[PDB]
Amino acid sequence: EVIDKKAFKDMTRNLYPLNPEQVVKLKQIYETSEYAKAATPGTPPKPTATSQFVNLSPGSTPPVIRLSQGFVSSLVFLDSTGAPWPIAAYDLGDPSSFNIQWDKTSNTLMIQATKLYNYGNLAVRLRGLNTPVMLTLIPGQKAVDYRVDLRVQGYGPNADLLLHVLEGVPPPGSRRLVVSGGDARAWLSNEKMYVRTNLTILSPGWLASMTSADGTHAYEMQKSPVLLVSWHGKVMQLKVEG
Amino acid sequence: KTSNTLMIQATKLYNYGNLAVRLRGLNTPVMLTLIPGQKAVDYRVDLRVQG
Amino acid sequence: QQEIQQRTSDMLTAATQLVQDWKQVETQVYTEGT
Amino acid sequence: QQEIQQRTSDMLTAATQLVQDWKQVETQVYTEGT
Amino acid sequence: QQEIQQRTSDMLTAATQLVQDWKQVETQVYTEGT
Amino acid sequence: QQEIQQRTSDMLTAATQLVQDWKQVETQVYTEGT
Amino acid sequence: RIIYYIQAVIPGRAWLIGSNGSTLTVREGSKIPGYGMVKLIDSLQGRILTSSGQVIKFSQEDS
Amino acid sequence: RIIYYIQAVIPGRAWLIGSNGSTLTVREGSKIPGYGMVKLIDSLQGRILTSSGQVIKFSQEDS
Amino acid sequence: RIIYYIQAVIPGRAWLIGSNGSTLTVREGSKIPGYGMVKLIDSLQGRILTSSGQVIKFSQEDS
Amino acid sequence: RIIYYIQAVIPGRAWLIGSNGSTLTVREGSKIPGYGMVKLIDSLQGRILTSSGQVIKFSQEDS
Repeated sequence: EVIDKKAFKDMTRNLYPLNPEQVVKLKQIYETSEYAKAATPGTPPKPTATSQFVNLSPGSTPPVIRLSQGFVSSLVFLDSTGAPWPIAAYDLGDPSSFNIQWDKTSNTLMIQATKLYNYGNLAVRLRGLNTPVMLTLIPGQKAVDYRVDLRVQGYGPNADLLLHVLEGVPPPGSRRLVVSGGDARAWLSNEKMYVRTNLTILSPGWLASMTSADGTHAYEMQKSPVLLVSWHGKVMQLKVEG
Repeated sequence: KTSNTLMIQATKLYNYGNLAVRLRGLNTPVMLTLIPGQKAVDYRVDLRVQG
Repeated sequence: QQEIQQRTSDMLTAATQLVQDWKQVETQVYTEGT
Repeated sequence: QQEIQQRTSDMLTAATQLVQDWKQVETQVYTEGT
Repeated sequence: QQEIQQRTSDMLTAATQLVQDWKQVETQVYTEGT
Repeated sequence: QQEIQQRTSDMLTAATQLVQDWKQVETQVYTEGT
Repeated sequence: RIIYYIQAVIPGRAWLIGSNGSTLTVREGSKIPGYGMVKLIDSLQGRILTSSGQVIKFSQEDS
Repeated sequence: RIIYYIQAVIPGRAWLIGSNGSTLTVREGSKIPGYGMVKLIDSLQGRILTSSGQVIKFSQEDS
Repeated sequence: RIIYYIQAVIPGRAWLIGSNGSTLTVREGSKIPGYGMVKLIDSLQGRILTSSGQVIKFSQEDS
Repeated sequence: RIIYYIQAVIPGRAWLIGSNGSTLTVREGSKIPGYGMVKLIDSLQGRILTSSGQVIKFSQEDS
């Protein structure tokens, strides 16, 4: 009668030759093997964004664009006024390494470096530009750029910071300032205090003020170590240091 | 075709990638990078625009 | 003592038969009416 | 000591039959209706 | 000592598989809508 | 002393594979617009 | 000072976000203000060592 | 004074950009103001020595 | 004390809703106020063992 | 007090309709008021045994 149980356990071992713990172990082994076999050797490049000028003198060095394998290289062309100057026609040497995605009416260019260590060159005629503008490109560099802005010498056919402060961007040339008892931030940029809050100041006045819909305020003012703030009908005094 | 939303999926486990988006009101396109296989999964990504 | 394997063999495909029966799954039927 | 090769063969079939399952992955499907 | 050559052969087949899985690279894509 | 010939032969096959690819170089492209 | 959280980490490169909403990326050989020199990067278990004896990780609740 | 950086590096050609914003491409044998004579251009790791003992390299931010 | 109920438990992660509705997801290595550290989480049998010698379990009607 | 009738019985769970209209389902590990603790649930012959010496079954006329 134990022959049936022996047949059951032998049949179970023949049907499943592995323990479940062995199954999960080899699954982790497969995950590690996949991770190593599709790991990327070498130091990866740093993704960046660049803006340069186009030198149209007859003795300048042409600009070189750093590329990556299978990654987007987007170029945006502007004039000296910064206005978008769209692209009429273009040409690329050796497209076996580089694919071009070009909207008909745009200055936007999308390049993918298909070959590993082969570098190329390109020329572009704009809609009003007399002299065509050319670039040289090389993939596999230590830094890679996502958006490359190119400001040209010629005029195109087409031609404050407090809004971005109210959005949340601090102005440059500043340092963080510690305050006591204040749900606000202050920045000194060019001997002018920019303070972002949601409160209302009373005593020293402001040069300018900008308020948002959700209740945030931005104040531009001179130097003042002391502030009086009216919140919910009551006045609170606070101090700040330069 | 008229959406304001991106609905993507990751095919592999850790392969990095990138894209560029030309918006309806944006002259300058915006390029974003994507990586799967981290310690946290972004169930949704909301993006404030200065423009 | 060779009778174990013929005891082992016949129930193997018998067990393999019914172990497929825990695998199938059918989509439900959904409709409207008026 | 020669019974290892019997137990060597079957697990290789057992290893292969599920490691192919951990390669494919179905596409997400978006449904649109008014 | 032919097992070393056998080992080298199977690892060489695996290495050819890996290098032919590394060789290919597809292209970028465009999506335009209004 | 007889190992030179097979060490020549794989070098023959590899270099002939290289010299085929050293010759060609594809044409440039041009795209218009308005 | 400023708490940095690892947001993304690959072999070679790491991605940090500070206390004040500042995003940044770093490599193995680099200098970080307030922390000094990044000695080694452990992509396993999200671990970063700097020269000031500090370890950068993901957040405990944001993990 | 004026400090240059390596923008693009291949064997045979080196691309430099100064602190003034002016950029150029040069070979191993060249003369550059502020550095002198380029003794060595190394293809690996982006390091270029000059006769005045200075080393040109990628930036910390441009890495 | 605020009592957490296992709304969802998988291998690796678990989901707890508190007495007042505090909804969260916990991994194996974390901390819990009123129970200390998280040491052992059992995906089978519906039990989470903490450092304070206590077990979070499915309730009778929360099942 | 409250009695119950075996409405639906599966292995594992059970369904009991109360005398006052209390229809519910229950598992093996339960604290049933008026009956206490269930030591065993048997789908054979429709018997539910309790620690209070009480056994719940079908009705005689509803059988």
